[PDB]
Amino acid sequence: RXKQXEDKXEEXLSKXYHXENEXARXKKLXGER
Amino acid sequence: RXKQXEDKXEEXLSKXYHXENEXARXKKLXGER
Amino acid sequence: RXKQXEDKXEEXLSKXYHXENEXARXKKLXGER
Amino acid sequence: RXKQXEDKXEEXLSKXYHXENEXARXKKLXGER
Repeated sequence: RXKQXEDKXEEXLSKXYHXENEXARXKKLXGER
Repeated sequence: RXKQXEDKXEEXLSKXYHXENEXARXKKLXGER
Repeated sequence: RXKQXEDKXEEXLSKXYHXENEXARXKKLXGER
Repeated sequence: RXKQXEDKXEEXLSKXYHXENEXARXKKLXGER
């Protein structure tokens, strides 16, 4: 279903947030070199 | 260099933002099914 | 630990494989428009 | 266009390859801790 477009491309947003968050937590730790 | 940890894991942030935006724009286009 | 660099930047590989697969399966479904 | 699906979701494959490659090159460098 072009809805299951929406759900899959939220699950994009959400894992590509969890990208943002791990790759901040990349920055901070590689702050602590 | 653990600065170049920082920059690479920023370039993490910027692209995994651009993940979020394009996979928003995913949700929007695939809301326009 | 710079082992836990290794594991995290494997968990990089495994998810950015699973990127490739799902964004294949993107191409296949969006070839089935 | 549900083709521009294909092109965008190749550009998925390709940047989420360039994920795979940077996050191998993550592993190797964080091999060299």
